[PDB]
Amino acid sequence: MSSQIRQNYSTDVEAAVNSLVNLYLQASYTYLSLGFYFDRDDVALEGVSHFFRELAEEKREGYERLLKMQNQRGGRALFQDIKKPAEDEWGKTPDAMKAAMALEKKLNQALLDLHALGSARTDPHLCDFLETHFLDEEVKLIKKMGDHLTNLHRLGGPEA
Amino acid sequence: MSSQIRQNYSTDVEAAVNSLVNLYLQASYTYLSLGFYFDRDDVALEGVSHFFRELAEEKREGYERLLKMQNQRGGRALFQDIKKPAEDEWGKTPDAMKAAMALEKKLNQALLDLHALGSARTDPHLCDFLETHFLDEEVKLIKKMGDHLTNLHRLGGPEAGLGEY
Amino acid sequence: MSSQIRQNYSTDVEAAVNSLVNLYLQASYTYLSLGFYFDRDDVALEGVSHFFRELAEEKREGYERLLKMQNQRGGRALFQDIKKPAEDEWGKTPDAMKAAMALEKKLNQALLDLHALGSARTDPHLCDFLETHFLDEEVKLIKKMGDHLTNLHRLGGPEAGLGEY
Amino acid sequence: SSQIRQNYSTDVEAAVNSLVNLYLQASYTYLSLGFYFDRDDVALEGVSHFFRELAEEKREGYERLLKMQNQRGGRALFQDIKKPAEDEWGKTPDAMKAAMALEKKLNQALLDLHALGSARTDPHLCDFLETHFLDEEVKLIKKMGDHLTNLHRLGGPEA
Amino acid sequence: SSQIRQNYSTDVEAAVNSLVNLYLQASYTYLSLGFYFDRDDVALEGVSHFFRELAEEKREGYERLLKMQNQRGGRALFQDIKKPAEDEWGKTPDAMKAAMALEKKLNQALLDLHALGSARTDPHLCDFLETHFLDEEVKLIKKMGDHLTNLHRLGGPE
Amino acid sequence: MSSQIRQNYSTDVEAAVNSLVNLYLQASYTYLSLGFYFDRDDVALEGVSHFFRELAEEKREGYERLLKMQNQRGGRALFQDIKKPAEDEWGKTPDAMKAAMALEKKLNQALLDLHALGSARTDPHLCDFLETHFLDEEVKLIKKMGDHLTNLHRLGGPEA
Ligand SMILES: [Ca+2]
Ligand SMILES: [Ca+2]
Repeated sequence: MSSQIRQNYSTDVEAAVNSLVNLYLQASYTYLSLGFYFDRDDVALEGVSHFFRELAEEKREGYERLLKMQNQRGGRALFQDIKKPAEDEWGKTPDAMKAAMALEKKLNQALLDLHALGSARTDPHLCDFLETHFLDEEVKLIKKMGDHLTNLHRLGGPEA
Repeated sequence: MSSQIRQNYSTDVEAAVNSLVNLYLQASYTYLSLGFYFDRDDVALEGVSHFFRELAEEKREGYERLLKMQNQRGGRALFQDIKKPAEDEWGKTPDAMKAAMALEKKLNQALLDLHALGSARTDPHLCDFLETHFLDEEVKLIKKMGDHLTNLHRLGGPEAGLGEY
Repeated sequence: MSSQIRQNYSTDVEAAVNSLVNLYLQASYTYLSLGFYFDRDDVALEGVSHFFRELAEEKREGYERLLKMQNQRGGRALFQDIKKPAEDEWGKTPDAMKAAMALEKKLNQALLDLHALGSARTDPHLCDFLETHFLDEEVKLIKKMGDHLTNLHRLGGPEAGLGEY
Repeated sequence: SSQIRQNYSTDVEAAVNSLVNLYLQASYTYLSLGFYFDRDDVALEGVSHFFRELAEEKREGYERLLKMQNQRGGRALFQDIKKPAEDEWGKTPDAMKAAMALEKKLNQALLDLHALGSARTDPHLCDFLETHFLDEEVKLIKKMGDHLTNLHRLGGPEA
Repeated sequence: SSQIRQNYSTDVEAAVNSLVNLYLQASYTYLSLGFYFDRDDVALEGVSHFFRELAEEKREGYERLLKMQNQRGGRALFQDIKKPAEDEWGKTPDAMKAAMALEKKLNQALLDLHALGSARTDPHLCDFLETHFLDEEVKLIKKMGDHLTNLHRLGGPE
Repeated sequence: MSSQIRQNYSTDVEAAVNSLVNLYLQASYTYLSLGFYFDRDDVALEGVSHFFRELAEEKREGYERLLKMQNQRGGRALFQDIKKPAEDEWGKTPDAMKAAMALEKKLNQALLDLHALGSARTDPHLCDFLETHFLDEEVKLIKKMGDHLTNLHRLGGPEA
C-alpha cells in the first residue's frame, strides 16, 4: 500500500509535522510530570496541579490533531522515542511557570518555523491549519502564562 | 529523606510502580500509532482505528491512576524515556489484534509481578489497588481481544457469518 | 395416602409429570452447556450463546410451571439425578442447532405422550394445561430452529446473502 | 491450551468446575425445598418464596463461575447433578437447618478454592471470590442464623 | 460457640474488639479537637468542622467493625474509653500533626489486623479491611499531609 | 486568663456540665452495646436493636448540644475516661428495657440537679437551655419506655 491522495504535500512538511508531533508528545509528558509534582503531599498545590494537568491534555489534543491532518494530506505517521522531562522536581510555582512558559515559546517557535516551511513549499492548506488551530491558541496561552508570572512575582512584597 | 505520610511502602514497590508507569506510557504510545495507522487512506478501517484509540486512552487512565496512588503513598514519581512502538506499520487487522493481545499479556504479567512483590513486602493496600482497578480490567480485555481474533480468523472461509442474533 | 385437594389426578399422570420434570431439567442443563460453549474465546459467538442461554431459562420456566401444577393437583414432586449433557463440546453452529432441534423433538414427543396419557385417564385439566402452555410453544420453537438450520446451511456457498429486506 | 490463558492453573480450573457442580446441586436442593413448602399440606408461601429466591441465587452463582472460567481460558466440564438429600423436609426449623448446613459446605468450598488460588499465586481468582462470593455467604449464613433463632423462639410464650 | 461461626479465629475476634476500642478512642479525640476549635478564644469554624467530621467517620468505622463482628459470629467486649491525650490542642499545625499521628497509629493497627488475617487465613476479614479501611486511611493521611504542608506554608512568603 | 465572653456563668455550672457530658457519653456507650447485643445471631431482634441504636444517637446529640452550649457561655470542655457499660450481655428484652429505663431516670436526675444548681447560681440561661432541650425530652422518653415495659410483660399470658 501507498498513499493515493497525496497532493501538494511535500515530504519536507510531512517530516517536520512528524517532528512537531514528537515535540508535543514531549511537552505533554513534561506537563504530566509538573502536574503530579504539585500533587505531592510535600507540595500540595492542587490548583497548580490541575492547571498543568489541563495543559497536558491540551498538548495531547495538539499532537492528535496533527496526526489526523497528516493522514488527511496523505502523509505517514512516524514515531520516535519520547524524551523524559528536563527535571524530576520543579521547585516553587514561579519556577515551574517559567519552565512552562519556555516550553510553550519553544513549541510556538516550532509552529512558526513549520508555517514558514509551508510558505516556501506554497502549501496554503498547511498554513491555514496552523493559523486556525495553533497559532492563536499559543499566543493566548503564552499571554496567560505571562499574566500568572507577573501575579506570582507580585505575591511576595507589599502588593500581596 | 523519607516523607511525612509514608507508611508500609517499600522502596522496592515504589520503584516497581515507577516501572509499571513507564510500561503503560509505552503501551499507550503503541495504541496511538496503531490507531492512526488504521486511519490511513490505504487502510481506512475506522472501527478498528476507534478501538485502538480507546485503548490508548484506557492506558492513559491506568498510568494516571498509578501515579495518583504513587503520591497517595508518599512515594515519588520518576520518569524515563518512552520507547517508540515496535512497528511503524501494523499489517492487517489480525496482525494488529495479535500485537495488542501480546502487549496486554505483557502488562497483565507485569501486574501479577507487582502484586507478587506486594505480597512479599506485605503491602495489602497495593494488592487491593491492583485487584480492584487492574487485574479484572486486563482479564476482561484479553478475553475481548481473544474473542476478536477468533472472529477475525473466521472471516477467511465458510463461517463468514459472525454475531448472529 | 393421599392429599386433601386431590381430585381426578391419577398416579400415572402424577408419576409422568415428575418424569417430565426430570426431562426438562435435563434439557435446561444441556442448554446451559451449549450457552457457555459458544462463549469460549476460541468459539466466540455471543448471539448463539445468548440464544441457548435464553432457551435454558425457557426450560427452567417449564419445569417450574410443571411443579407448580403438581402441587395444585395434590401430587408430590420426586426429584432424580440430572444427567449431564450428552457432549462437552458441540462443534459448529449447525451441529449445535441440530442437537438443539433433536432435543426439542424429544421433549415435544414426551409432551404428546403425557397428553395421550391424560386423555386415557380422562383428565381434562392435564390436557388443557399442556395445550395452553407447552404444546404450541414447542412447535413454534421447532419451526424457529428449522428456519435457523436452513439459513445456516445456506451460509455455505453462493446464497450467502440472508435476511434481505 | 487457550490463547487467552495466563496464570490460570489446571488445578484451579478443575476446582472451579467442581465448585460449579456444587452450586448446581445447591440450586437443585433449594428448588426441592421451594416446592416442598408450596404443598397444600405444608402451605407456607413465605418459606417457599425464600427458598426459590435462593435457588435463583445459586443459579446466578454457577453462572458467574462459568463466565469466569471462560474469561480465563478454562473450559467448563459438567457432571451429573445428584438429587437433593430429602424428598420431604419436615418443619421450617429442620429445613432452615439443612439450608444453613448447605451454605456452610458451600462457604467452605469457597474458602478452599481461595486457599488453592493463593497457593498458586492467582490474585485474579482470589479477588473474584472475595468480590462476589465470600461476603455474600457470610451475610446469608448470618441471615439464616437469625431465622433459626427466631423460629426456635416461636416455641413457648416468647412469640 | 456461635451457630454461624466459620473460619473466625478467637485471636481475630479479640483483635477486632481491641480495634473497636481504638476507634472509639480516636473518635473521642476528634470530638475533643472539634470543640476545642469552636472555643471563642480559638474560633476556626473550618478546622472545628473538619475534626467534627473525622469524629463521625471513626464512629462509622467502629460501628462497621461491630456490625462485622456479629456477622462472623464473634462477640463484642467493650473496655473503658481512654480520654484524649490533651485538653488543649494548641495551634492548627499542632492539632493536625496530632490527627496525623492518630491516623498512622490507626492505620498500623489495621495493617497488623490484616497481617493476622493472612496468617489465620481469613480471606473474608482481609477483604473487609481492604474494602472499607486500608484505602480510606491512606486517603485521609494524604489529605492531612497536604494540609500540614499548606499550614506550614501560610507562614512566610508563600 | 478568663473567656472574653463569659458572663454570669459559674465555674460550678461549668464543671457540672462537663460531668453531664461524660454522663451522656457513658449513656451513649451503654446504648451502643445494648444495640449490638440484640444484633447477635443468637438474640436476633432487629426492631429492638434499632431502638437502642437510635437512643445511642439521641444521647450523642445530647452531649453534643451541651458541649456546644459550654463554648457559647465561655466555659471550657474537659473530658475524662468513659466507663464501659455495666454488662456485656443484656439478657431478654424486658431486662434490657428496665436497665435502659434506669439509665434514663439516672440522667433525668442529673438533669434536675443541674437545673437546681442553675437556680442556685441564678443562671436563667442554663435553666432555659435545660427546660427547652432536655427536660421534656426525658419525660417523654421515660413514658415511652414505661409503655414498652407494660406491653412486654403483658406478652406472656391471656393478653399476648
Ligand atoms: Ca486564514
Ligand atoms: Ca480485594
